[PDB]
Amino acid sequence: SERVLSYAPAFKSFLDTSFFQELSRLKLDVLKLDSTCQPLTVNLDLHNIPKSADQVPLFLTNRSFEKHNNKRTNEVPLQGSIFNFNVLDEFKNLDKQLFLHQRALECWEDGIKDINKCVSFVIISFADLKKYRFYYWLGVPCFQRPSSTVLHVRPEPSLKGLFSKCQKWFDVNYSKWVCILDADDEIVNYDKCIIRKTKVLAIRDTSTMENVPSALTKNFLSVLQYDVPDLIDFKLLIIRQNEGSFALNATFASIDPQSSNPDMKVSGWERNVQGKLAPRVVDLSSLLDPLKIADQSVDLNLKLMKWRILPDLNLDIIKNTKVLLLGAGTLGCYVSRALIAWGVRKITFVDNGTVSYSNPVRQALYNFEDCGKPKAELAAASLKRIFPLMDATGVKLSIPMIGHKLVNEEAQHKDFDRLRALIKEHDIIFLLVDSRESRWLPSLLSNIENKTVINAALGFDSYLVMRHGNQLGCYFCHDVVAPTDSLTDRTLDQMCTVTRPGVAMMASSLAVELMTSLLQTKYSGSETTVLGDIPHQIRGFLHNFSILKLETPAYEHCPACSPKVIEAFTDLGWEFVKKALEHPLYLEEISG
Amino acid sequence: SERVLSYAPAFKSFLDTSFFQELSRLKLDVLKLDSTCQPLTVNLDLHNIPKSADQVPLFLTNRSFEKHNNKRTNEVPLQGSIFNFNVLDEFKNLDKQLFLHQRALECWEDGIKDINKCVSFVIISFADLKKYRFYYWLGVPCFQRPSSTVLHVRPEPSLKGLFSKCQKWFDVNYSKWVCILDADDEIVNYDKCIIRKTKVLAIRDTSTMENVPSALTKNFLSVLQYDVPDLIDFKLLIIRQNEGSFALNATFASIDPQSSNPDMKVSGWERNVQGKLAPRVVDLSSLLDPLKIADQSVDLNLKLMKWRILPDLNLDIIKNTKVLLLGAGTLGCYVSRALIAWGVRKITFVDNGTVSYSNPVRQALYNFEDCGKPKAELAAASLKRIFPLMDATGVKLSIPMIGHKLVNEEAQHKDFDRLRALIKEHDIIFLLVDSRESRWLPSLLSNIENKTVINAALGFDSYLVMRHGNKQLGCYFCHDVVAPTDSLTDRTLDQMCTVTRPGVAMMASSLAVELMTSLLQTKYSGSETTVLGDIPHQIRGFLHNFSILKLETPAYEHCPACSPKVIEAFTDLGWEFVKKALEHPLYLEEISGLSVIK
Amino acid sequence: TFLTTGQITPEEFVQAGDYLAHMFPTWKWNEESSDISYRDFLPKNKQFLIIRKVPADKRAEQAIDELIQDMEIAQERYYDLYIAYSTSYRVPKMYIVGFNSNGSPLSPEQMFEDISADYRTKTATIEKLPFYKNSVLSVSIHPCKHANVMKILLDKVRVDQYLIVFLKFITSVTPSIQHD
Amino acid sequence: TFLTTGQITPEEFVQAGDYLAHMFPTWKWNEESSDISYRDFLPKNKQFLIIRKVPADKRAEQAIDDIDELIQDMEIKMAQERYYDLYIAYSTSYRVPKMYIVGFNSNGSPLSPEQMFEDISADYRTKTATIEKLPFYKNSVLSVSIHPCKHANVMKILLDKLRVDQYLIVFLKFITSVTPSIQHDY
Ligand SMILES: [Zn+2]
Ligand SMILES: [Zn+2]
Repeated sequence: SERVLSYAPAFKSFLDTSFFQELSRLKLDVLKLDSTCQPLTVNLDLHNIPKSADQVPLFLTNRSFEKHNNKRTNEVPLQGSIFNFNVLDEFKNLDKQLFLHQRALECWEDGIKDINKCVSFVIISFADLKKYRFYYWLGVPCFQRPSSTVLHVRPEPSLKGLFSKCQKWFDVNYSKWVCILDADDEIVNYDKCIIRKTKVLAIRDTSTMENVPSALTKNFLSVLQYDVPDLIDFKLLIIRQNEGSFALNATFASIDPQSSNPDMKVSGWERNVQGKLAPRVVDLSSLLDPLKIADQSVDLNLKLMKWRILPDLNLDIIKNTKVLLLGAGTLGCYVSRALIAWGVRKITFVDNGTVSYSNPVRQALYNFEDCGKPKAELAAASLKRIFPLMDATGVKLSIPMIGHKLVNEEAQHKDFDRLRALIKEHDIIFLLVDSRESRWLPSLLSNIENKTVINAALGFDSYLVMRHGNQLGCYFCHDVVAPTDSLTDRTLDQMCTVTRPGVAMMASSLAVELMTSLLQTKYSGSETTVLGDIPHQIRGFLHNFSILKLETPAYEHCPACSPKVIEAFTDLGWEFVKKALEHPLYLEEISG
Repeated sequence: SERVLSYAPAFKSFLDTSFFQELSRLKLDVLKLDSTCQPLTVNLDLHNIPKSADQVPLFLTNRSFEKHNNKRTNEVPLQGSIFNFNVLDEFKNLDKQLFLHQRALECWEDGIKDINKCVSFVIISFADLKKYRFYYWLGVPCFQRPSSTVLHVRPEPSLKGLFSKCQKWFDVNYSKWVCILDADDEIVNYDKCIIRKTKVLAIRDTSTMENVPSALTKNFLSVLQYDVPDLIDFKLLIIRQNEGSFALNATFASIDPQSSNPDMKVSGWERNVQGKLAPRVVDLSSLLDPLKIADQSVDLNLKLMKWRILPDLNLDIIKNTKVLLLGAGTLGCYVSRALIAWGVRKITFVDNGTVSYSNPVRQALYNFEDCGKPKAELAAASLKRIFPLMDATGVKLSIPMIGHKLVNEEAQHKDFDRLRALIKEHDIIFLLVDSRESRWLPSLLSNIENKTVINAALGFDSYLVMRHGNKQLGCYFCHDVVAPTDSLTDRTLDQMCTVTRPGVAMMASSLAVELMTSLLQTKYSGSETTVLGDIPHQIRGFLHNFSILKLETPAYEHCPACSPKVIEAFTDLGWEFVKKALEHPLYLEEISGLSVIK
Repeated sequence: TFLTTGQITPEEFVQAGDYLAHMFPTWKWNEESSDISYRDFLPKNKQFLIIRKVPADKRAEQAIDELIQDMEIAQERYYDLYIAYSTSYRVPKMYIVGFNSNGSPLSPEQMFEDISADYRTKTATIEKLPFYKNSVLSVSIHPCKHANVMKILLDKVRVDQYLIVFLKFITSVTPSIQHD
Repeated sequence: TFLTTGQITPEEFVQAGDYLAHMFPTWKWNEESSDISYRDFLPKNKQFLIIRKVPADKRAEQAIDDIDELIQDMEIKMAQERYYDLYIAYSTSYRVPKMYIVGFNSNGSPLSPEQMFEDISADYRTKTATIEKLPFYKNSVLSVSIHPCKHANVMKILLDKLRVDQYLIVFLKFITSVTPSIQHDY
């Protein structure tokens, strides 16, 4: 041309998770905090450099720690080291240039004893185990000694049939980075006495960049100039295991030559893709953190329903529905499991009671060890123990039955306000109380806060699932059974009733499926969504394995949502409620 | 008319549960001490003695350890001790005579300084704090010192107006057991100088036996004699707080007197009801063992259904059913929890796999912390944590899918035998496996071992629940459950790698268990209903329209699990036949006859 | 007031209670001890009444061994009854604790033998005595109804003896336990 | 026997893959290493096949910090191309090869499972794609698995179109439709 020889970075780092796993293991084993230094090994495959790369992959795994873990054929072992730091400040403040230069001195010391041993690499690192975050920077010390020396080059097409011999010589001689020609133009190892006469140097190149040799070339050149100070012109073959080998006519030039202890210019810190000389930081939590890995397998499960079967399903509006479960009894436990199976993440229990001896067989959140402990809090804790990402919370909080004189005005007034706030804070409200008297106040507050309310109630062998919605009746608009009905259909929502174990299971499931279907977008002109019908009320009986769906209008004179009852409320606040809890015949007068 | 005075036992022990309760609480098993001695205090109430008792109740509670505490007006405080032993053996070989004699000597040493303090009691005990079994024996040291001395007595009708004064004097002087008359016939405290002259002694009696005073009487006479050895003849008033007080002319006599070092005759170990001088042993598990309390609370909850609603409901035949659950996934988990609510006690899970990260949200026996561990054994363990009395056990075991080449004969040949085994071993087999190819063999074995089988399968938004064995109904394989023309979602039923709506498995489970219970009830006279309702062959549920269908299906002649030619070929060729069916299933249709119809 | 409603104030309880203990001194008010879980609305010393060891001759619906041997050198029962106040159903509340002929505690399913059939399977249960801190198993009889009940029997041709009426009701419940 | 089923034995899997590593030398057999969890029905050095860092330039659908303010100051003063590791295993529960893929972004750091899915074809992703550790390493690494379930089936169909040496060559033709944005080095 002629040109000044410039260089490609030698290597491209690839970090396997197993590398960070093996790093963590070794780091959990020590308590001392001192920075540390361990040898590393990679085996380079110069025959498999991916087309979109410009240099050989340098692939770190757990195996890189384990000395020389065997080796293939035609692969080149690369010796390195990792300096791990245990204080991010040390990692941050380490003079990076000074560090790489000191590494280059070691390579130089090695190099002048054996030109093939002047090549290594270094990783510096900080591992934040709790956050699964790993900081790192690959450095490949590439040195120009002295720094004043540079290389004028121009093309040498002629030396072309040579390349095959070098390629093949290198595959065999896997620990060599360099070779030379002797007097008959045959490949031999590097000897300074020979190359002084022969003037031909071939380098095993790590770059694929067209006409641009890997920066390791500086290293070999520096050693050469030191073994042969008077060498000015030589041929330089850049050997690669593709078809991109080339030959150069080479001349040592010099820019600001100092005179007799040579200095050193070192490059080689690896860049990120933004082209910046900066450290890498990686979050490997999604690959390593058991909790985050589970969150992912679960979200995948729910997505498969949507990809395999119901493409139009909205899984996210469920996920973000904040659910208040009024009741941590049989229903509350089961509803809540259905909910988590659906990806609901915020569930808040409300229950004023204590786990009892007979509870754990029926109430699927409690163990025998739990007896005697408060239910609500413990239930939230049982959810977290199942899936720790759960924003599960428990509030011990009595709900005033209607038709009862009070027992503590101040304590219950605090309960009341605390109830209403829980509702306003939440998106969907499940009424899973023991009887209907405990059902009235939640209903009213939900009708006033305009919330979607799924009610569930149990009789000996029957259940009732209904939704008051955002007009549809509420639980109280109409009687829920005739007074004529069977003695076992009038057990519905009685506080004294034993139930067949299966009733709460069936009721819970239907309640949750009714919610998810209800969250979905309704179709044009029908009461259906992508998950099916959205019935107002569902009623089931086990004695004959049967299910009813039915509908009920809002009732003018209903004690819980009649418009004259809502009026009295927002006007006369808790004072109104108080009289209602105590004088039910008074509540009758407001509704009509 | 003159008799040798005899005596009744001073006290009747009643042990309240709080008494044993308070032993535990004191952490005495946790203490490396062979035996331990603590003082007790009971407050006797001589105004309230049960008609059926012959003496005052000595009622021990937790409060008996508190040494002081508040006492009711005119209740008499009694001081005692409990010696507790940590080693049963040394409770048993404790010399009871010598031991009670040592307690008597204390009463003696006290008695000669104050005659109202010569009375006591002792409890010896061994507690099995794990079996909740308590052994104890009340001792009431009653002593004749010297031994040679006995008492002659004869009725004294003449001292009747005194009884009111004495009753009323004892009520006030609640710490006193004795009083006397002074020279004016006034009641006063015992004083040796006075009684030596006036010779009238009243004792606060603890027995109600007509004309038979408490054995405490001996202790007081022994002190009296020591203060007044020259006393031969005196009056003795036995005072009671009912109508049964009596007076006596009493005379000290002597049998085989020792020289002018007094030994003493001791007695007072309490007898049992049978009349025997022997310890009590007591089981309090039913009142204190929280396993045994909860366990009985579960069975009370269930009995309240029988009594309040279904009187001719058989709770027992349920509790004793040995249930094998083939599958510890979504279905096995919910079924087992329904089974325990119904009071089933033997459940055995079978599953080859391992808890995955996705499992706990759907599979209600496992937590996040459980991930990576073996499913069956973990399920069993989860049941025990819920209710420890549970005979829950897991067995890790592969069930050979049909139409799959074997990976390893012997291990699978062993899994076969082991599968059949568990099946014979149980009463009701639930098939809660994942695909239909896994139902085949366990259907067959369960057929062959004449077992009732409940299948439960799941599709995306529907389920099938259906019973086999025990008119002829036919199994899961007699008929194509779903037709190939049916919809995409109905067709997902019992497919593996089918994501199911979460609520489907809960419904399937509850109905499968309610179907079981019902099946265990006696059928009615010509109906197909029990006290629990219907017992359909098959139930199908669909979520998108919240609906349930019941159907029955006839057994099928060329059925690949049921056919005669298929029970035949198994019966004879055992494993070799099963092997070939598993790998080449056209063979199976060849045999059933199904091949000859296509 | 009460005869109308069938219920009593905590202030009326202390009234009938003191009256009952006066006319049948065999009943007593508790003592103050540290194991009692008191209630603010009642005085410390008028929390609950109690009678001890009342004989039961018959059952309700008809009205180791080696060691014990080596150490050698059907029947009657005794019942402690407690009466407490129920806050929820403003009325008295019944608890019983049983002893066999040996003075040992009865099992909760033995005490059931001494509850009348209809009460046994409908209106009775096992319960920690609520007024003792670390506590003791018993058989209770629900205040559900009760007055109802007390309002029926009352109307017979003075509040102090609300408890003597209530007691005759009870004997209907535990008819094997002697009464007077 | 194998163009009949579309299934191979352990003995034959070794052949179809000794051939592959000879024909496409970019695939290699594992090395005897201490972190593999060996299977005894194959040789130690013929457990499974590996190809490293195969590039994907497009995606399958078209073919507090603090850390950031820390990276900026530690600094001294097209993307993502991605790179995939492909492993070929033998399934016993079926008689077919199962493939696993482990990805890297253009900085050569590992891809999240979410990201790797972008390079699975939408059909194969929504029905036959799972997340799984590589089952032949102990201390294990996440990957996408794919995933029989079926397969030959699908392989016998490709054989309804001649020795057993080339079985894995045809499998690779299939696999390519699963991950259509990874280069065809195979
Ligand atoms: Zn309404
Ligand atoms: Zn059949």
